[PDB]
Order: sequence, then C-alpha cells, then structure tokens
Amino acid sequence: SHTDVKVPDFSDYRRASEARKGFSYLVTATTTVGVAYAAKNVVSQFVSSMSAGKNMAFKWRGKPLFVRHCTHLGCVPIANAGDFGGYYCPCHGSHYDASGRIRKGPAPL
Amino acid sequence: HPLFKIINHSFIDLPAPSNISSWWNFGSLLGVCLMVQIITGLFLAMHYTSDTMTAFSSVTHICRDVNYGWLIRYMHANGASMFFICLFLHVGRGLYYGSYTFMETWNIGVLLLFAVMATAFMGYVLPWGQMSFWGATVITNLLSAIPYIGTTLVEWIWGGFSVDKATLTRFFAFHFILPFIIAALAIVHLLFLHETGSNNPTGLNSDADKIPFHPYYTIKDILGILIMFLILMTLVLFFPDMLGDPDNYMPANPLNTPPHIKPEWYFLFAYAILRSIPNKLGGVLALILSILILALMPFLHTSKQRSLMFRPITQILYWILVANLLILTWIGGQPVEHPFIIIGQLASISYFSIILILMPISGIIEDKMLKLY
Amino acid sequence: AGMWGTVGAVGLVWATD
Amino acid sequence: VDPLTTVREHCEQLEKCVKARERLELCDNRVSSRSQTEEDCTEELFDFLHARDHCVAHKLFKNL
Amino acid sequence: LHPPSYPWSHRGLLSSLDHTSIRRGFQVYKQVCSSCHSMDYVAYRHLVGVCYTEEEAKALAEEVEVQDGPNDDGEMFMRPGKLSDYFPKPYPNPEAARAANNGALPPDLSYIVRARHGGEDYVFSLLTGYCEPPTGVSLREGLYFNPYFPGQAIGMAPPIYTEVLEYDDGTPATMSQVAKDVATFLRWASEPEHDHRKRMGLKMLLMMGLLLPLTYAMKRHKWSVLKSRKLAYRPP
Amino acid sequence: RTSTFALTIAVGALFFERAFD
Amino acid sequence: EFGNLARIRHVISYSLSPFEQRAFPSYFSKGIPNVLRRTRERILRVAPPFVVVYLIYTWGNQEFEQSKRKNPAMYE
Ligand code: HEC
Ligand code: HEM
Ligand code: HEM
Repeated sequence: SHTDVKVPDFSDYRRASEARKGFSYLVTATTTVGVAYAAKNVVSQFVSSMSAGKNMAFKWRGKPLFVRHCTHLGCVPIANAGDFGGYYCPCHGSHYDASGRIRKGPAPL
Repeated sequence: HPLFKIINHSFIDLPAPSNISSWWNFGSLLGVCLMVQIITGLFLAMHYTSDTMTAFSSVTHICRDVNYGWLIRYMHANGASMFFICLFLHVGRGLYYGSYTFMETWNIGVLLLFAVMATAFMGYVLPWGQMSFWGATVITNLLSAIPYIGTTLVEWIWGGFSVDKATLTRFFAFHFILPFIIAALAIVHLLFLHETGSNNPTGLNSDADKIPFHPYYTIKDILGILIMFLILMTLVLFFPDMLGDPDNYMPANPLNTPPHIKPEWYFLFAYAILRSIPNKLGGVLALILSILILALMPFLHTSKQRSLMFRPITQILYWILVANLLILTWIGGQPVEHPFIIIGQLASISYFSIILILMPISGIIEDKMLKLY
Repeated sequence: AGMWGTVGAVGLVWATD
Repeated sequence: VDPLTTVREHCEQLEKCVKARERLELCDNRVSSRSQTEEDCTEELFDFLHARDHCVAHKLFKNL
Repeated sequence: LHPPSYPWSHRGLLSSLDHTSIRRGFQVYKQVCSSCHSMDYVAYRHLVGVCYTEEEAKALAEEVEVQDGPNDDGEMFMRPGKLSDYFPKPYPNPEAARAANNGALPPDLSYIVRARHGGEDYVFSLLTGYCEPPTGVSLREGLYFNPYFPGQAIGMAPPIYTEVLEYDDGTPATMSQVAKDVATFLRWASEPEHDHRKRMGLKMLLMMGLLLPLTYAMKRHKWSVLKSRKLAYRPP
Repeated sequence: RTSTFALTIAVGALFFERAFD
Repeated sequence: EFGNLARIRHVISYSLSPFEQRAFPSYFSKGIPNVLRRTRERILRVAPPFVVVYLIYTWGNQEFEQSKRKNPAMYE
C-alpha cells in the first residue's frame, strides 16, 4: 500500500553536501577548460590555414613600385596626368603631386 | 518556436530506449565524421586544383607548406577510414539486432552505403598519384562489363578515351557533391526513424522504459565522440600511413603502373568478390549484390524475435559471417595465386549462402525449438 | 547574465590572443 | 672501414648467421652443383640474406 | 624479399629526426644523388631545419645557378638562385634524365621514401644491398644486381662507397654511415613535418589522458541516477 | 554559482591554453 | 512524445540523487567481474569462428609460401 514498502536501500550507491556538489562542478569546470584549451588551439591553427616628370614601376614585392623623376580603394594612379602634374587615379579622381602627396580628391593619405 | 520545436523533437525530448549499448553511438559518430570529412575536404579543396597539372603538386604543398596542411590532409584521409569503420559497425549493429525491420530506414540506409563507397573512390582518385590513376581505370573499366551500353557509359564517365584530365576535373565535383548528397540522404534517414523510434538490444517493445536524450544519450554521444577523436588523432599523429598505400606519393605515371595494385581496405573485399567470379560481368554483378544483399535483408527475416540477443544459432551464423567478411578483406590483399583464389571463391560462396539460405532456415529452427513454429 | 558578458569577454581575449 | 661491412661480417659470425650462411654456402655451392638444373638459390640466398640482415640491423645502427 | 626491420631513431614514438644526420644526408644528396635526382617539391626554404637553417639554406640557395634564373627568353639555365629558389634539377626535361640514365628514369627523390613500400628500409637496402648474383643474371644496361631491388637489376647506379664523399662534420664517411645519414635527410624531406607532428601527438595523448576519465566521470554522474534506479512491481 | 562557474572555466581554459601550449 | 506512450501500471520506480550517490562506482572492482562474466558467456560463441579463421590465414600464408618455394629438383 501507501506505506507497506519503504524506500529500498541505495547506500550501495549512496555517497557520504555542497562539498560533493562543488567537486562535481569542479570536474565540469576542468573539462570545460579542457574543451576550451583545445578550442583556442584548434580554431587558431584552423583559421591559420587560410593565412599566407615620369613615373615607373617594377611590381616589386607584388605591388607597383612607383619610381619617378591609391590611399583610396587601391587603384593605380596614372602618371603624367592630373591637375597637379604628378598623378591621377581614374577610380575616384584623386590628384597626387609629383611628390605623390594627395592634393585634391578623396584619397586619404 | 518552429525551428526549436524540430530540434527539441529530434534531440532533447526524443523518447529513447534506456538500455541501448555503445553500438548505438556509432551512427551519431558517422554524422560527426561526415562533418569532419566534409570540412576537411573543404580545406583539401582549398589550396587544391583539379588539374593533373597542379593537383598532385599543391597537395604536396599542402603536405609541405599549406598552414597545417599535413594535418588537415591526413585528418581527411584517416577520417574517411574512420567513416568506413563506423559505417561497417553501424551496418553490423543493424544486422545483428534486427533493425532492418525498419525497412524505409534500412533502404535509405543501403543506398547511403553505395554513396559513401563512391565518395571514397572520388576522394581516392583525386590526389592523382600512381595508385589513384591505375585504381580509377580499373573500376571505370568495371562499368564496361555492361552488356550493351557499357562502352559508352565508361567513355562518358571518363569523358574521353581513357581517364585523363577530363576525368580528374569531373570526379572532383562528384566528390564535392556526393558528400553533400549523402548528407541529405542521411537526413531522410533520421526522419524515417523517428516515426518509429530506435531499437533496443533485447529487440522488445521498449515503450515502458524510455528516457530523455539530452542528459542521457547526449553525454554518451559526447564520450563516444571523444573516444573516436582519440582514435582518429592517434591514427593521424602517430601512424599516418598504416592504412594508405605508399603509391599515393607517386605522381600518376600516365604510362607506368604499380606492380601491386589494390583497392583500399574498405573495399578490399568488394573486389575480392570480383576476383572470385570468373566471368567479368558475373563479378560486377556479384560485387553489386554484395552491397545490395543488405537491402534484400528485410525480406529474409523469418523469425518471431526481432533481435539476436535470444537467438544463439543465428548468433553463431552471424559471427561466421563477420569471420568470412574479414577473410574476404584479407584475400583481396593477397595476390592472384594458389591458394588465395580458392579461399576467395569459397568465402564468397559461404558469404552469399549464409546471408541468403542459412539464417532464415536457422530462424525457422529456432522458432521450432521454442514451440512457436 | 551580467557576469556572462564578462566571462565571454575574458575567454574572447584568450581565444583571440 | 664501413661498419656495414664489419657488422655484416660479425653477424655472419653469429652461429645463427653461420648456419644461415651454411645454408647459403651449401646452396650457392648447389648453384654450381648442376647446370641443366634451375638451382638459382635466389630463394636460399634470400633466406640467408634476411636472417643475417635481421642480425645486422639488430647490431648495426648502434655502430652507425 | 621482405626487407627486415631497422632501428631508426626518429622512428621512436615521441622522439624525432636527428637533424645532424639529416644535414649529412642533404650533403649526400647534393654531392651524389643530385646528378640524376632532384628534390623538386623541396625548396631551400623547405630545406630549412636544424640540419640547415634558412641561413645555411641561403648558402646552398646561393650555391646554385642552375635553372634558378632564366634569360631574355627564359631558356636553358641562366642565373643562380636564392632562398625561394627551389632545389636545382639534374635535368631540365624528363628526356634529359632518360637520356642520362640508360634511357631509364632517375626519379626525383622528394617523396621517394613515402613512395616505396617500407621506404626507409628499402632505400637503405637498395643503396646497400646489391649483394651477389649467384646465377641466371643478365644485367642488360647499366644495371646492378640487388636482391633488395625488385628486379635485382636496379640501374640505380651504386653511388656510395667507403668515403664516397666527405662529411663536413667529419663523421667517417663509410658507405653505411653515408647511406644511413642520407636516409635521414630523405625521410626528413619526405615529411618536413615529422617532428612538428609528433609534438602535437604528445600533446594530444596528454590532453586525452586528462579528458577521457573526466568525461567518463561526468557521464557516470548523469547515468548513475538510472543505474541506481530500483524498480518494484506492486500489483494492488 | 553557475555564471561564475562558466566564468572561472573560461578563464581556466584561457590560462591552460598558454600553459599547455 | 513523453506521455501517451504505454499503459504501464503499478511500477514504482525509486531513485537516488546524483550528488547523493557515490560519484564514480568502481568499474574495475565491481563491474568488470560481471563484464568478465558477460564476455566469457558470449566469447564461448564468438571466438570459435575467429578460431577457425586464424588457422585459415596461417595455413594459407605458409601454403602460398611453399607454393612459391621452388624445388631445386624441379627442372633439375
Ligand atoms: C650516376 C647515376 C645515379 C646515382 C648517383 C644515383 N642513382 Fe638512383 N637511379 C638511377 C637510374 C638511371 C635510375 C632508373 C632505374 C630504372 O628506372 O630502372 C635510378 C632509380 C632509383 C630508384 C627507383 C627504384 C625503385 O624502387 O623504383 C631509387 C629508389 C633510387 N634510384 C635511389 C637512389 C639513392 C637513394 C641514391 C643515392 C643515396 C641514388 N639513387 C643515386 C641512377 C643513379
Ligand atoms: C564535401 C566535402 C568534401 C570535400 C570538399 C572533399 C574534398 C577533397 C579533396 C580536395 C581531396 C584531395 C586532397 C587529398 O588528397 O586529400 C579529397 C581527398 C579525399 N577525400 Fe574528400 N572531400 C569531401 C568529403 C569526403 C568524404 C565524405 C569522404 C569519405 C567518403 C572523402 C574521402 C576522401 C578520400 C579517401 C580522399 C583521398 C585522400 C588521400 O589522398 O589519401 N571526402 N577530398
Ligand atoms: C551515411 C551513413 C549513415 C549515417 C550518417 C547514419 C546515421 C544514423 C543515425 C544518426 C542514426 C540514429 C542513431 C542510431 O540509431 O544509433 C541511425 C540509425 C540507424 N541507421 Fe544509420 N546511418 C548511416 C548509414 C546506415 C546504413 C548503411 C544502414 C544500414 C545498414 C543504417 C541503418 C540504421 C538503422 C537500422 C538505424 C536505426 C537503429 C536503431 O536505432 O535501432 N544506417 N543512422
């Protein structure tokens, strides 16, 4: 009935309270730490895979090496053209002086 | 929430049997692997080209220069091997515990296998080594066996008179798609199963004892994922070439061939079967049946008990089947000479006779012993 | 929840390095 | 002096290699024993070779 | 013939390649094997290792002028090389090699060890296993009997003899010492990451030894509840 | 505390990375 | 879903708190003896086939070996 059967003895499984809980949490904490440690390693290297009056240029180091006698969006300034006798970038109208200084337009530096 | 309802319906509040053993982990492992194979395949595809001109090279570059390439490439190869290990154990679980009575799940299943097999050939042929080249020609020629339209089909696939760049580039796409393809077919798998729920090792109706999946079979799947990752990383970081054939590192000799040519282990037996049948066509057919015999399996169940937990004679026949499957895997490796051939011929005869004849007769006998028949 | 923002930030710095 | 030669010699001295060599010697002698025969001895040669070689590796690399 | 076992040091599970030897084997390749073989996929940058740092590699990088540089038309060989310069090739065209190799082909040896079943052993054996042809031996063209060689008609000319070359380190250049040393280098090049990896594998074993019992303990926590569940049937 | 549990764990993973690396 | 699954009646199901039960019951100590029992029970039906196999492999290898083995007498 309601009271005929008392709860069976689980002592066999029973452990000797917050301390027990803390230990178990500590375990989860360490494991999470382990997962995270691996994460930084894996993700980093994971991402790491994708990691590696006239002008003249010789494409030094894969970029135009202007040598003469765009800060804006990266086009090639056209030498011997423009309103400042230096350069002009047909992309957005940046005029560079012979010194290569941006004088007019939207080129930042 | 209509997106969280499906996720809850399939992974959190799904009623699962409380007594399913570790085997039942393996299918989830397969899903994790597919993910791994695919993601690895992406990076493998990155920094890679389908050009016989640069395919073998950039890959060597992956092995040599690509940032952590050696790691992603050998993770991809040994993850394909781990995929086939988990696939074989998943199919063996389905055969042993009578899970083939879920017929739609099994058929999505049997198809899934053929597909995975192909992705292997795909991934295999792609590095353009000596072994890849001579392996591709071999199986592509398998198709030529077709009675009337064979020649055309072979030439179609090859895209020319003989496998050459035309093949490499197209095989590349299938090997980029079949993975996506199989992935979806698996999704079908999960649906056709939740309609019926998973089976238990006793083979009985487990409706009286079902538990949630989130706290009970999730941490179990996480532990199985951790163990599978341990085996995969000790396969990659310690013995990266115990399962491959060194021939791979040989740029394909369009002209020369490997004195010893062997299909990879996962299919070794498959070809073992072919080697056995004298007739070319016969071999191709038997080969196909080898995989297809499984699909045929739900119509051969003649027992009143679903699982083999309480069926000892069919347990003995099952372990004899696993035994001569291992024998066929060994024979494929052995060269063509006595007595490897005879074993191959018998082993194939015993394989087809155990699956086709011996197990239903044994199930009838077992039903007779329990005063049921 | 307040500390979660903080927790994430801490781990973020670590991971991002 | 190549330690390889020395070690090879030493291993040969090993009674095991000595007996393996005995086989080879008997067999190479057999090579010359008959003409119309096909006593190539490659098999016995290889037999001794591997046996001795095992011994060699067993005690060569360290010298190396 | 099945090549027997060999106690390669680097092969040790957690141990790594001995660069000193590797270095010595790169010398051996540079002075002997490069006349018919070339580490194409290997570059002086790839060559970098304790055996040869980029600096030393640079010396070697500058040590060559063959096909390192092209001319007005990029033909023949026209200029020396630098760090990025890839390893020089004994032949600018396959035919060249074929021509200067009995018509046969001296394979570049970049991945040679990986290519050969039991390569490291094979290599050592082939280079030092010509042995003796007891009978029925008809070497046709520039061949060399070698039971270790599949056909005993290697045609890989035996290029190493006692003091075949002279090791800069001074370690006696015995055929075997030479063979073993170059072997190391060849192995090193075939897997420029052998050492890199084994360190990962050690970290992986330590992390799995930490993480497997802890995840097992969690699982057994959350599964203890059921594993202690006591069922009782109490028909009224 | 749950939140601190995660917090200390994140920090634990943070330092462990450096130490293990 | 949970609920509406099976008409199970009168099946009291006692249980104990996870943090209350010993955290990690000895597996080697208690479980493996039974595991041994479990494995020994089935192995008696599992290894027999493999017992046969190993034999096949062994015999085959040596047999094939002898097959290759040439007899000096052959063509002598
Ligand atoms: C002066 C000539 C010459 C030198 C020096 C030489 N080789 Fe070769 N090697 C050849 C030729 C010619 C072939 C082509 C043989 C063939 O294709 O049948 C060859 C082929 C090979 C092969 C292919 C055999 C196989 O298993 O497929 C290997 C391996 C090889 N050599 C290793 C070496 C090693 C190792 C060294 C030195 C440490 C070396 N060779 C030095 C001429 C040379
Ligand atoms: C859509 C996802 C995938 C992509 C993009 C992909 C891409 C590639 C690429 C580029 C390669 C060549 C690089 C290499 O040599 O390793 C390759 C090789 C391979 N892939 Fe895949 N793959 C994918 C999924 C799979 C799957 C699911 C399998 C398993 C069935 C698989 C099995 C292989 C195998 C066996 C190789 C040969 C590895 C070797 O060289 O030894 N791949 N994959
Ligand atoms: C693409 C490869 C496959 C994947 C990714 C896959 C994945 C899964 C997953 C995640 C489950 C649910 C978990 C489980 O039941 O243990 C499952 C169940 C199942 N799969 Fe597969 N599976 C694949 C191939 C196969 C094949 C080839 C077969 C047939 C031999 C098969 C037969 C089954 C069966 C019978 C079940 C239900 C078993 C049960 O719960 O009692 N699967 N599969």
